[PDB]
Amino acid sequence: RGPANKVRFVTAASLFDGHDASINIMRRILQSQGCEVIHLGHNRSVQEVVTAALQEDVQGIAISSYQGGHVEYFKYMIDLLREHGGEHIQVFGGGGGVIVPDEIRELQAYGVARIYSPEDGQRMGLAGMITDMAQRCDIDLTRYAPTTLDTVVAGDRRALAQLITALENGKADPELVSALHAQAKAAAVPVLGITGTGGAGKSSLTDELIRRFRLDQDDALSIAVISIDPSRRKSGGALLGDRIRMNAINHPNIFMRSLATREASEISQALPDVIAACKAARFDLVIVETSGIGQGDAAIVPHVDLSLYVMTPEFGAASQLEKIDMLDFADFVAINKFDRKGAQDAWRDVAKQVQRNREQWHSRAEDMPVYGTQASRFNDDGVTMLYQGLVGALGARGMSLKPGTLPNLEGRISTGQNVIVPPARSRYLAELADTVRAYHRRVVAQSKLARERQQLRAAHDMLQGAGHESAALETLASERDVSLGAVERKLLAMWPQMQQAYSGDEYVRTGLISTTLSGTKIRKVVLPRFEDEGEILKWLMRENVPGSFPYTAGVFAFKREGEDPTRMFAGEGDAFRTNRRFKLVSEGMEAKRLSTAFDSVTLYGEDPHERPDIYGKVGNSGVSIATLEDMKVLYDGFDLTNPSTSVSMTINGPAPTILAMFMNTAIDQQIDRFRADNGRDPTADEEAKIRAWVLQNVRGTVQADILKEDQGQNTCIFSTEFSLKVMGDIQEYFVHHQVRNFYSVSISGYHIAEAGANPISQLAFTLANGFTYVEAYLARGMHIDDFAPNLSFFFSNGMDPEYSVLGRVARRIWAVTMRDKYGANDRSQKLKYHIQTSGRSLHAQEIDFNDIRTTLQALIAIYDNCNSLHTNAYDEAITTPTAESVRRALAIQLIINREWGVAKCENPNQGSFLIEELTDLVEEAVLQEFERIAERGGVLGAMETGYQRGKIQEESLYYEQLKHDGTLPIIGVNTFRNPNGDPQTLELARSSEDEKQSQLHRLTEFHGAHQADAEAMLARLRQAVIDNRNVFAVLMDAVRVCSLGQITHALFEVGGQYRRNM
Amino acid sequence: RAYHRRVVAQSKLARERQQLRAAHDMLQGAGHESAALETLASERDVSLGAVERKLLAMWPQMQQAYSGDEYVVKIRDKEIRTGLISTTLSGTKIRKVVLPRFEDEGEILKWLMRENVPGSFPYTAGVFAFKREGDPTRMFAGEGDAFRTNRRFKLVSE
Amino acid sequence: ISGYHIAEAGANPISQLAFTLANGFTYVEAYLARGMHIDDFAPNLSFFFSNGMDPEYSVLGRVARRIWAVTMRDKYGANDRSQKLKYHIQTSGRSLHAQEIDFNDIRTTLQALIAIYDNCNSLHTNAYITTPTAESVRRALAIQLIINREWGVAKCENPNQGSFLIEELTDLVEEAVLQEFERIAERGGVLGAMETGYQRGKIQEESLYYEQLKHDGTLPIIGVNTFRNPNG
Ligand code: B12
Ligand SMILES: CC(C)C(=O)SCCNC(=O)CCNC(=O)[C@H](O)C(C)(C)COP(=O)(O)OP(=O)(O)OC[C@H]1O[C@@H](n2cnc3c(N)ncnc32)[C@H](O)[C@@H]1OP(=O)(O)O
Ligand SMILES: Nc1nc2c(ncn2[C@@H]2O[C@H](COP(=O)(O)OP(=O)(O)O)[C@@H](O)[C@H]2O)c(=O)[nH]1
Ligand SMILES: C[C@H]1O[C@@H](n2cnc3c(N)ncnc32)[C@H](O)[C@@H]1O
Ligand SMILES: [Mg+2]
Ligand SMILES: [Mg+2]
Repeated sequence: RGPANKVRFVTAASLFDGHDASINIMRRILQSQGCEVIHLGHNRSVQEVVTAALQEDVQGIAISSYQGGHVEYFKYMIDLLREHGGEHIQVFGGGGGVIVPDEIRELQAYGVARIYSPEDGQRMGLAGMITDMAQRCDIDLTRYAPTTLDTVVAGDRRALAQLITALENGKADPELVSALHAQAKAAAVPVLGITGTGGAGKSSLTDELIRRFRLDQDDALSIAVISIDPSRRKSGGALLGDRIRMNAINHPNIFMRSLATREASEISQALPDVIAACKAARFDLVIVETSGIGQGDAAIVPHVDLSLYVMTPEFGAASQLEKIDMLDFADFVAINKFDRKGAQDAWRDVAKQVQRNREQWHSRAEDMPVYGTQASRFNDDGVTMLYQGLVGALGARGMSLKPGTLPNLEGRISTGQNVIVPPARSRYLAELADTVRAYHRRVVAQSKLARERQQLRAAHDMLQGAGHESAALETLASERDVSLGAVERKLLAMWPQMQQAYSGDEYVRTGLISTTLSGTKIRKVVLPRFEDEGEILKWLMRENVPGSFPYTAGVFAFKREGEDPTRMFAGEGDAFRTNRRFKLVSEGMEAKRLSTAFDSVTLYGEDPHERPDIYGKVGNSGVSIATLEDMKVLYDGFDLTNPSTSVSMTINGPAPTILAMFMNTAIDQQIDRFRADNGRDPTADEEAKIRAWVLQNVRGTVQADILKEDQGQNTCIFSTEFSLKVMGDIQEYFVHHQVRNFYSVSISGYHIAEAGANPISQLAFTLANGFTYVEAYLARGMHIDDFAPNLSFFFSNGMDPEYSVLGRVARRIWAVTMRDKYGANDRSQKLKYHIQTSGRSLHAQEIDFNDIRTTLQALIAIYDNCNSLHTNAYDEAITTPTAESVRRALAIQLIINREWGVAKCENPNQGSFLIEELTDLVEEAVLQEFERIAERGGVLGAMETGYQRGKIQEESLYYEQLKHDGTLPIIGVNTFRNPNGDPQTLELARSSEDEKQSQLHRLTEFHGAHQADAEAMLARLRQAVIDNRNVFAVLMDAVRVCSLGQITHALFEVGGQYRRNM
Repeated sequence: RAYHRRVVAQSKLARERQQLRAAHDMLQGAGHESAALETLASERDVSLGAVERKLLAMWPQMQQAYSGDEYVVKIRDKEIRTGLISTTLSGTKIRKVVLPRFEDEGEILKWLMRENVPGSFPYTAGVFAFKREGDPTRMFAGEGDAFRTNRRFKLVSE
Repeated sequence: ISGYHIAEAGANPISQLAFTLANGFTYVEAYLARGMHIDDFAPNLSFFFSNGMDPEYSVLGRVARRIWAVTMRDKYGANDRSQKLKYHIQTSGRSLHAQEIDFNDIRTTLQALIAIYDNCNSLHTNAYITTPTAESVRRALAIQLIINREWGVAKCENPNQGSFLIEELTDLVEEAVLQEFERIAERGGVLGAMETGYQRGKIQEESLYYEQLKHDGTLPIIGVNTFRNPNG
């Protein structure tokens, strides 16, 4: 048995917070214990969460806040709840080590029920927390329900929400119920039913339709939304996952309640009561979404005034439509996901079927209420067409509405002709798998030939040394000279010459020898001493020396002389403070390698504001950058156009906007440098030469990997498709201006890993995402050798064995595929990547132990010849690195690179039986995962089903189940605890109050400066999206007169918002 | 230095021996039957030492041992089974002792003589077959008179 | 037979390993010349080495094992138990410094790692100056626990084997040790060399050379001669 009452929760992550890994495994335990969970997903303001909890009438709220600003956040929520009749709703929180003990006691004293620390998780266990959390919220909310309809009819939306909880639980008085239906009948409001197959897009299409209603009627309509999702009878509760897709329901005139079927039927047993309740609440329209219905299911029809059947082009044979009961009753049919293959033919089958069912032979098949929609697409003309149709039908059915402001267009089918990856190339990942496996098959065969060839000629020389000469052997040998390929033959031929190269003290110049205190010569690159030419060729093909195909041991011959791979992530407070931290890290280093971390506000493209939702997060967890002037200040004193200076900005959603700021900054620096070296402004021609030169030589990297946002980090603000569109615009801009030093995208999986994915999943997903971009650009008309060298990677290094060979595997898979499959050049076959030590592998308990783990992870990174390395501080679980903390992190790299003896060799991994076996295993495991994604429609197709997110969250749970368990030993956490129990007072990296006020004053000053050109520039930006030009090209001008928030919100009106994917 | 000189010489012999018999099998597969090769091969069977010959002979049997999930070896009248596999969170089988995948019997013998598996001469990779599981941290104590040092001994070792 | 002090005094890994094996073989010859049997005292012989940052330390243990096993078998004709050299490795104390004491846990980790990789029989870990506090000894004890229990590569018991670097280093260090044997032999054996103070002299020579390059800025020591504390 589950809880005593019908226990409901609202779960979400705090505002501008992408950390869902924590909250996701909580709503899973909640659901399994028998709770209905209305999951809102990541990035939710207080105003959002409270509104939801109030409309759903829940007993509890669970929020995860890892960005900081949690004190202000929860206080706001507690205040807002009490103010709007939700004092009895309990609030639970968690942020791991971010929420220090003092802040927990403060928040719990303020009103928060419980906030769970990592130490609480260890003591109570995963299920223990949720049990405690659920047992608290096990209360009957029907006592708060109104006894008369006076409140509800008046317009009280909170009373309505509570009346529904009474009606649903059947604790409403019979005389009240009949009185409700009596007024519901006289109410005469239209009830739109939206049903269809599972995952067809019912929720997404509903949200879009509501958006249409708002834009068309200037938000004058009062709409009630009743979404029903199927309930697992085993647990008792359900995962009501419809509200998470709704982005247009955030408005006082919109009300939404999530119902569980509670019958493992497609409608709640009290649905007619709930509908009637909304009708009596004087709503202009009631919309009802059902759960996944079968072919012969149509229970929504008798409860609504209009019914809409939603389907996808994938329905099998055309004869299947004769079995679908809903096609016989539906007033409107929407074929959503019209981007899928065979959408047009699907429409012609459905159209003809509806024509047959209505016996309208005297009508055209194209005139039937069958619409081809694409809800995923922003401002889809298809959806608008369906909307126009619904309006005409709702109008005749007594519903006053003003003459619309929307494009009253004609047609039944969407005209969205955009494609990221053509259906012809759908199985691209599978082909890549074949390519790699095919390469290895050749290595085996060519080795056997090279081996046999040597064995023969060896025996021939031994026979002649004894007397008996047999030319019969030579015939078989010469036979295998031709059997060997041209490339393979030259490999073995250059082998003795190759050995003589790496033998001496120099490489004709580069030194090969570093001598120890003992007087031992440590060769930078150690060559094998095989006699078998089979082993030589096998080695040369599978793992050649660093700087030779397939670049397994590194893409470069020898490691950089002065520029170490070190690149420390940094960001705190305003641009002024971070500019200090940059100078701290890069102090005493000729090569300035910066890595910038932005605050949660900037990461979501928002300007700093006074509201406690946002204000408390400004300057925390990263530098607050809102204007070009902030960006300039951030890198002041750093010559961005200097060859030995590279800047790595970690930004995803607003990445194009931030990149435009950086580019403008690098340009303006050289304009200032010229104005100083000449004492005059450069002419229009001089400036044009300077501006163009900057773009070509500017060295750095912008993350921007949107594919990983949907899957891992959740920093996607615009719609996925729009983000990918603009990301391409950036790469096109780079090509035109010959930006050959900047990396347009750091294809990452670190985030995917930190979410919980094991090294195999991380590596596979990341390479898959990378290959997706390749296919995307290839289908977009760019030469493979034009964008491939601009592709950067990012990985995580944890404690798992596979991490030791993660980099070398990624290099080989890339090199082989780029050569054989895509036929690209050498620069393209070379995969360069950044490795950051695993942050989740570090804990809040016994923080001194983390330096041990971060050392081991940093070691295998350097051993495997990484291109760039970040080291995590010991206080990783609690705060952004302190001045003392970042030095310990920076010392780990310095000690390994300078002091550590084995490190004096640049290929110590090579030869190792374990490394070579692990390399082969991990590689094949990755290839198999490629095939799993390929049979799900590619990366995009898998994302459509939430395959990656599902697999990540599953592995996250599996790990976490073991961490608390004890099966997976974690020193200082689940074993070898402290007899004292010390996790004292540690220094924390929060932002100064003055710094917050500074950013606000700087912003309003910047705004006042370009107040004239502001609206005009933003208008140009939206026209760039409408006319479908290059967005980034406009951003290069936009960031000069517009703030980060202004640009983001302008793009929202034309590029839409990200639809969360659970 | 004398030992290593032998490793070089015995490897060359083991290598040549394989190369000959390999060529002999390839000639017979084409039709030509030249036993002149076999004479040079059998000549190197004697050239190889007794110990070296047995090393290569036990190599395929050695591989089958470290291949499975367990290590069966019967001492006295009973037996002592030991696990070879530790599985990662990803589901990867990490073998306790990883054997080389050489085809050249020259490299096999060279490896077996210079660096045999842990628990085999010359014990380069360790004197024991597999590491002990589980505590081995000694309890050091020594201060003041014999009474104080004793108490600490008794206290730590409680 | 210990070599902890010999290295700690300043001797590089080659000198340490060579002198220690030489001392060990001296005991063997000493006991043999009392008319004793080799299989009676050889299994009782224990060894004790230092693991520093130098490259040679990565293969110090495996070299000692092979040199012992080969000589005990071929030269002295002893049994299997005698050919097996068991040793304790303690992380270098000299390699840890008073400046920036938090850095020492990094060095002690790396040294503990190659010890375990090379399949040592017993390992001591050094704490991060002051008295051996119960907190400081826990950080030292955690280094071993983390590597043995959490670290992934450690799940394999011969990760060194196969490595081109390891096998080349093993051969080099071995021969370097053998050459040092010959230097001691032409000085009258270990006892004869001690008579001239050869070992002491050579240890002292290397201790000075190290201490020189350290001050010279030539041998980088993080937190000591480079990347020094900007506050203290
Ligand atoms: C994984 C992780 C990420 C992943 C997130 C993946 C995902 N999809 O969630 C990635 C790599 C994407 C990431 C990114 C960022 N992160 Co981060 N991340 C972490 C990390 C390593 C662990 C957090 C985690 O998920 N832990 C797993 C959970 C399950 O365990 P736990 O935290 O110990 O929680 C326990 C209890 O507290 C309890 N509990 C916790 N929450 C809840 C909730 C409920 C309802 C209940 C009942 C219980 C409960 O359950 C657990 C039981 O053991 C932490 C550091 C750390 N190790 O603590 C940094 C950390 C949280 N991140 C940090 C930052 C700054 C960021 C970035 C903003 C960096 C940047 N500037 O770009 C980005 C962007 C985030 C975004 N997109 O908005 C900082 C926070 C600094 C601060 N707030 O002062 C941290 C502390 C790292 C650091 N030291 O700098 N992050
Ligand atoms: C919120 C959290 C979770 C995060 O997401 S934190 C994210 C942190 N991310 C990062 O720090 C990403 C960092 N990565 C990068 O900057 C890039 O991916 C990068 C490729 C590693 C950049 O490395 P760089 O030091 O700039 O080296 P490169 O760009 O390759 O070198 C420039 C040129 O120098 C030359 N070069 C560089 N290195 C060498 C070597 N070793 N040999 C020879 N020549 C060399 C060469 O000519 C290079 O250009 P090509 O002719 O095109 O080959
Ligand atoms: N390819 C494509 N995917 C869509 C479209 N509309 C919605 N989706 C996706 O389909 C998934 C499920 O959507 P959802 O609204 O929850 O469907 P529901 O469960 O039936 O209500 C999500 O990943 C949506 O992004 C579309 O027009 N095309
Ligand atoms: C998400 C991961 O990024 C790193 N990280 C996050 N924020 C910062 C910051 N301000 N400074 C340095 N590193 C940071 C940590 O290692 C964390 O685990
Ligand atoms: Mg839905
Ligand atoms: Mg639904």
